[PDB]
Amino acid sequence: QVITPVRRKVILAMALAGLAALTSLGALLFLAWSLRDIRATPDAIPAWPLGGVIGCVVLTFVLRLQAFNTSHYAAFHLENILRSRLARKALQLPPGVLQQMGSGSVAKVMLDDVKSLHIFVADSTPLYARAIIMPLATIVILFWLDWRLAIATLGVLAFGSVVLVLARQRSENMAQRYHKAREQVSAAVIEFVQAMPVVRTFDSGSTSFLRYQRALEEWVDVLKTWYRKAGFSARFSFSILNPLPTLFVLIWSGYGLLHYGSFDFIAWVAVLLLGSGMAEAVMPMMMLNNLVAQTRLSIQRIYQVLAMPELSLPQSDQQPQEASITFEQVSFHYPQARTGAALQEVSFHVPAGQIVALVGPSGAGKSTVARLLLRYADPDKGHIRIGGVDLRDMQTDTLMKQLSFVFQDNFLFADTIANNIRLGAPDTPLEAVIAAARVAQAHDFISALPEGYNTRVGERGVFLSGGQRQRITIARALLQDRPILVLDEATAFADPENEAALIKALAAAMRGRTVIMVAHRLSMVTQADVILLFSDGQLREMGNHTQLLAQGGLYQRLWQHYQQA
Amino acid sequence: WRVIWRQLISSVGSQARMLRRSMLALLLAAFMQGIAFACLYPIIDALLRGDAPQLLNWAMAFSVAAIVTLVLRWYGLGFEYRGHLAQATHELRLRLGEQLRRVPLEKLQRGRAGEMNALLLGSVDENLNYVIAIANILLLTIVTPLTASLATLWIDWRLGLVMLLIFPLLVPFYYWRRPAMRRQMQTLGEAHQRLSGDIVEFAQGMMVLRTCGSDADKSRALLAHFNALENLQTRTHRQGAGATMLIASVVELGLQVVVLSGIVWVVTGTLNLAFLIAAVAMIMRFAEPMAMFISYTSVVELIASALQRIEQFMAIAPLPVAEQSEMPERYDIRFDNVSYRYEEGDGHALNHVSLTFPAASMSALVGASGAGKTTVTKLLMRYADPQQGQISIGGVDIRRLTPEQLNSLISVVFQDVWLFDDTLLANIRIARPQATRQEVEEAARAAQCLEFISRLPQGWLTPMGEMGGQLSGGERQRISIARALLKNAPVVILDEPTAALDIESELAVQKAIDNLVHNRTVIIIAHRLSTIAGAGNILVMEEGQVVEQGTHAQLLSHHGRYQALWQA
Repeated sequence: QVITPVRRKVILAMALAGLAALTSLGALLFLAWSLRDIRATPDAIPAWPLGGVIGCVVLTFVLRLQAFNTSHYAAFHLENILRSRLARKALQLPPGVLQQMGSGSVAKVMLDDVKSLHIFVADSTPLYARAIIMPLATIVILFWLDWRLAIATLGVLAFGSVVLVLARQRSENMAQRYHKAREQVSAAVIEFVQAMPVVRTFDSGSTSFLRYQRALEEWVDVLKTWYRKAGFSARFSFSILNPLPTLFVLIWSGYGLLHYGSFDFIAWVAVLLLGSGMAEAVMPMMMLNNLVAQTRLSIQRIYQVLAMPELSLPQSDQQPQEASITFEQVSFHYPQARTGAALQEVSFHVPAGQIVALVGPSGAGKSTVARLLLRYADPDKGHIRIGGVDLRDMQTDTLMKQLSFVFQDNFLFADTIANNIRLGAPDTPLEAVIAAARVAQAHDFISALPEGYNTRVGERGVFLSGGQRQRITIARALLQDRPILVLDEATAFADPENEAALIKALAAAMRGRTVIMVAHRLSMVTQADVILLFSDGQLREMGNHTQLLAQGGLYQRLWQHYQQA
Repeated sequence: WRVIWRQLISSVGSQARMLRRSMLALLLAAFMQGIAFACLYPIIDALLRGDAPQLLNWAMAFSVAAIVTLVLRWYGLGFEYRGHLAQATHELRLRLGEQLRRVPLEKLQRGRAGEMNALLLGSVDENLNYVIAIANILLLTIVTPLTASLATLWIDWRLGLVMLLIFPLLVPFYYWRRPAMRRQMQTLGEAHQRLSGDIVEFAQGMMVLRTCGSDADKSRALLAHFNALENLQTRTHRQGAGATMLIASVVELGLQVVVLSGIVWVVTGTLNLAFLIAAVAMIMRFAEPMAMFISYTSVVELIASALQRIEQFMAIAPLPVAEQSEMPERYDIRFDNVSYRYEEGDGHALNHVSLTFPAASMSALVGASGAGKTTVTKLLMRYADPQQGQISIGGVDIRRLTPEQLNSLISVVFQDVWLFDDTLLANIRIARPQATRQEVEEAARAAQCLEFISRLPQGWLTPMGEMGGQLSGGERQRISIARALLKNAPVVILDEPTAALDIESELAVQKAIDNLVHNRTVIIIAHRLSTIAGAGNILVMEEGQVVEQGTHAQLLSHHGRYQALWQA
């Protein structure tokens, strides 16, 4: 049915396992043929039918082995194609739809969904071939072998399904209600196990534990009544797939046919084998339906992940360009949280070479400018003329070249010398690298770390990272030139050494750069060229620190607030 | 085999007797099914030549064996499809909740992986459905051909040996191939785990990797790593499939070899024809539960790991208390020679410190790192016992107080967090849950939060959104101030959020703190000049070693470390 995947190899594996099931039926039929040859005449060992038995067994095993190999190769290739397409889509993903939306969801999908697709293909194509070819070929062979006892084995298979489907008159009405009770208890256990490190500093934990206990004792009364709904149906289906009802029908039709015209005995045993095969072929149908439902769920998840971002409108065409930083009539909202306007027509020129430290309301109309500079998103109304032409013609390599972001957290990898190398130039100019760490005054604590400069910090190395990740990434910004420097928030690390050493490191960082030091304190606001005020997305004043202090507007109010503490 | 069975019967609860009655019912069901196949021997022996009396005799005995087997299998799955599994996992989750209550808080507070582990048990405890699903299948697979095979040992003896040989070459050889089986799964798995590490590195720093420049080096490195994983998976899978397909077709090759041995012993020896047809029926009957059992041999790995993780977690012992006959009227927190070595990540996080916080107003401190500055506040609630030292509160050790009296004695004010966006009366009630409404209205205006209460709709019973949507850093911090103001704890640890809250709400937060500090000890760490200079007894710590005691004036005029850090 589905054409765009690896359909040639997986349809070959499905038809190959189907032919393997048909030759296993051939082996059983040749076994009944051989026992006919030995019961109609007890003689020497029969050559041709027993040779057909051992040949059909070894052909069935070889064919099923090749179907296994080809289906697992199809699953491995589809897992590789899916991981490659997810990596190439997530590489070209708009980053404001990435870190803010689904930071851990992309690794969750790119592990769990592709493992689900591998497991589904490789473990579900022989199940497909068995459960659609074995019980539709055994019925033909049984109708050929005996006109009765195929109706009887179909009767003992269908009596279970008739009583099972008739049992839905006492209906369930518990898919959506049970599922919302399951979601409710899986929320109220997560709320508890998050509330447990916090509430213990209060009273001993009684109200949160009572909320968790009374959210357990409702889900128990959902689960138990779900079991007492599904009890007869599942126990009766698990008792009807036992081979003993089929054996009971075969035996007590073997005694019921000795009276009213005897079917021959070897035709009876040829019914006895294939009827039990047809009886056991109901359970892998239920297993492949179980796998198909959750695989359809995971494929809907992979298609919403594959359809949610579209390339962030990329153009690498225009130029690198000087007269570095401006804005032009941008009024952009913050996506997926506020349907308003997180900026309101922000318009300013900045000559290249100066320091524009901007301040505003709590990062709600202040840090989104630094988010919008990197093209984490695009404005719904506006153009960002970084240089001459805006970011619609951005030349996406030069955004990596010209702009050197430094943010408030700056996640690192586990190769600490390459944590300052692998931003802009992957190589080993190690004299220049330690010189750039020397001038940025982060050389000392990395000189003190045990595994040299190449310290495996990982995620457990809290002493190896420390509060100097800003000093590492600022030294990395001093490694390459990258004229526009961007500070989302410096000095948010309030350590006393990070009070002292960050200021000289930034004084070693603002040399020849047109920085934007979005700082939360008014520390380096006094030593900056243009001080922007923001208030709920609207820019309020332009001009220098002492000019805004001399005019005595709302910057006087904010500076008087800051002079209190 | 005790080390999984005593865990599986301890990690059920008060349904141990109904689980053992259901295990007994399913074992007798599988054995009686083997006896039904033994009754299928002389039915074929009779039906070969007619014999309506012998066929009626053994067909009514087969009716008895089939009805007893199906009724006992119905009563065996009655354990799951009555409420016994519901009450079993319910009592297990309400044992694990109280184990979350009395675990020492550093064991879950220690690691992000540790909190993600303790988060998992209440939702990964759903595998007991699988542990009652595995019992029937493994019991069929081992018991039923054992009963049929020991029945053949005195019905013709030559099929008995081979049919008794097929299945212990299947499932005990499966659990003896579990070394090589977990070798196969682990040769896939460790490569999958290093790829998962590269994937989570890519997924976390995808923004830095995009805006950095190495989206051609590290990205194509990840893609070549994907191709290397695919080639490793195929190169393992070729030998894995060539070895594993015989394990799946054990019953098929066993069926055809019993066919050949029965045929040569029919034409060479006795009259074993009808018994050969019935043994051919028997082995194809044993085909299906092994075909399910190899489909469940991952779930037994998962269940054994989950039972080991539960009975490794529920062996966690609380903190020792001893001889609580104390009422600490004085609050003089004097750490003396405390040298607490934290973990393998941080070493000696304190080294023989001497701390005294006797003031009824404030006693601040500043430290070097996470070791020396905040792990002393971690020790202050006895999250971990010190490896050497003593924690006095006035005159009484802190290992003598019960955690009710201790956790009502002192109170922390957090960084920002934990309102659960419910009625704010309930949050400043879980301040101290025996509070009336008037106590909330008295202790919420003293945190300067009542204006935000009247500013929001619905009054006091209002939801704050989905995570505190109308609440802000500076407004939701005043909830955490109102909690310690309503609790009236005579010792307050105060993690001041001023570095995040300064320009927008430092006025309101400082007014709430100045309301809070009156007539109780307050221990604060911050970096603001009003908090750096004008605090009180101010401490300086370098890797858990105390220097520069006293006020800020004598340490400043001493010209040591405090003047050096203050001069910048």
